[PDB]
Amino acid sequence: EVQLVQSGAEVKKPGESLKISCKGSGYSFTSYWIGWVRQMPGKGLEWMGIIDPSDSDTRYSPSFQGQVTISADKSISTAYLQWSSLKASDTAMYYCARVGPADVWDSFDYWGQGTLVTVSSASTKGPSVFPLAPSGTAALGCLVKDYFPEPVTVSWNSGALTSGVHTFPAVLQSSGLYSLSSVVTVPSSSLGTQTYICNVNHKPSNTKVDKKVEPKS
Amino acid sequence: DIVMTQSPDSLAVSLGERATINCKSSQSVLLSPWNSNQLAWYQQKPGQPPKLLIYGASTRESGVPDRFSGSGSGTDFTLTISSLQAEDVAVYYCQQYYLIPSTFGQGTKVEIKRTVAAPSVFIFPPSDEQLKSGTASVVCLLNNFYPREAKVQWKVDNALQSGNSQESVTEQDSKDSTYSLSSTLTLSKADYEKHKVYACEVTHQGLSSPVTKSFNRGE
Repeated sequence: EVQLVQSGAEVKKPGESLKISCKGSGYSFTSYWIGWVRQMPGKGLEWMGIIDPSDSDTRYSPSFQGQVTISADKSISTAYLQWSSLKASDTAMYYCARVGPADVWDSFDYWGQGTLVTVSSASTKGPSVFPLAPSGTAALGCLVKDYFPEPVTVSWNSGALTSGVHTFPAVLQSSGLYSLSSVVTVPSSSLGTQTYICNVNHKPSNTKVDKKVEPKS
Repeated sequence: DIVMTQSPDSLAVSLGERATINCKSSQSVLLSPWNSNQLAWYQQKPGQPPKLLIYGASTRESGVPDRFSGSGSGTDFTLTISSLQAEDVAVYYCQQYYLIPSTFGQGTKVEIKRTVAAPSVFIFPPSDEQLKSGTASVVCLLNNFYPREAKVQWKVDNALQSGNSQESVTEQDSKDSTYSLSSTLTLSKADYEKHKVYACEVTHQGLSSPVTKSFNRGE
């Protein structure tokens, strides 16, 4: 089958150089053009440019020319996107995609899985976990504060409690650290007898915390 | 260049009913003498790469269900889903590939339509644990509402708070198709302890008038 395989997620600091890769297999890499597409967080797709791996004929969007370099190494069936000096504003998902076989131009028929690029001055840091204590339905939760980078996962009661759980998208604070809440709604009557524990795992820092959440005395 | 403009930005459709998305190009994308419109539609689900659905304006890609169809020509195009399935909830993009650059439309988010639901609102004071560290996060939760449009206003002793909160919203719930929202007001411990009444006021079409949840610090 045709596969475009991109290099893994990158967490970088402003001013650093970065080269990301897209390897095509299951077809002749030099027979199809490769495109790069940016998707900033929460935003749409942006066409960055295309390259013919046969001869490195490269066409850029005017929005990206001079900002990035697209290149290819046909000997290893790989295309690349690179920056000499990253900015925080380069934080985005980057896709490579194959231009289809039509005789003029074509749609993108196969896509890479994406490379997430996060650019920040912050360093790896595990969260602090605070209770959101319940005040016939009650809400309670956990505030998972001041961690970097994304993601963090939250479960409740070791996975036993799934109904009524909402784990929110993180917000990026002005400190450059993320914060997230996870909540659950439960019967008010259960608060005296049922234990509620949020299980937090911030894998990038290898930080696990189990936080019991109870009515405050 | 060619500018691609989609409409609407967001579309809510009942499960099993018809969904229709529009795409306009600023110039014709018709390639003569082949007389083919160089227009593609992609589907993108959260966390996933886009997937080609339709090319040449009206040709379904291999493996794509019959309920998807493309139409239109020149500068006006439409994607139709004849019967919306739960797996069709996604963002859809059009793209022209008539020339380079091969520009995309801005995307149309297709969501599940349901009945209006007012949010259930809850407020949470900062924990004593957090206060020890010098910061106070006050959280307001708006649970299981529809549609997505909602407004949270923070007041501390009747002073409107501006610029010192952040919020986020879940995607449509897997079970009930509602949204939830969490807003956090951040203050220093010192500022938190200078004030008494913390209030979150919520405006939503499911509510006759705004709902306020509050607490008094140290009660």
